[PDB]
Amino acid sequence: EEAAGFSNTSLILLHQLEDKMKAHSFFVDFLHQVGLFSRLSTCQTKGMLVATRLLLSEHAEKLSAAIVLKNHHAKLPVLVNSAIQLALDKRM
Amino acid sequence: SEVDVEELKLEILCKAIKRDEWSATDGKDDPIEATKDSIFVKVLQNLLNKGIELKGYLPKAETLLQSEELNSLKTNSYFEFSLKANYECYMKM
Repeated sequence: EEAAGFSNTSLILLHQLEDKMKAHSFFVDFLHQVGLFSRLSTCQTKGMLVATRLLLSEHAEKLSAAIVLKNHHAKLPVLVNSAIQLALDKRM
Repeated sequence: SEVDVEELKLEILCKAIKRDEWSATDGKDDPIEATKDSIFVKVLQNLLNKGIELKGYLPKAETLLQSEELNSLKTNSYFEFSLKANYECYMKM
């Protein structure tokens, strides 16, 4: 499907991540139809308390809209600030 | 089928990458494929509104058979990073 192993080094990265907000959208629909109207383990994560696991679908959606927004804005200062961040978390 | 159509189809798309020159700038991929890029932008004449089956009409080009020729030229290590990368946004195109 739109899941397919698209290369991470592809120049057109943004369109590849739009495909993944659509993939995560047909994923929420293929939960909504196939029952699964239960299950909620959010509890406590990183100082955040959250009522229901279904807030984590909404939270992974909001932070997949955040990604496309800073993929839409790509300029040398932000891409430098990114390369520093990524190299602090681990090696590339 | 006698004079080899799909052999030449490869010979050309491979010298279409040799002229491109796959390089690297400061440890990052350099997409030289600017001509390979442009040729795949030139195959489509917007035949979606011409009523032609443009959707699914780039399986002219080969893939695994291509890196066979890239090995002969000794250039596989340079270009195989963006050959596949561009072949992902050519399955979306």
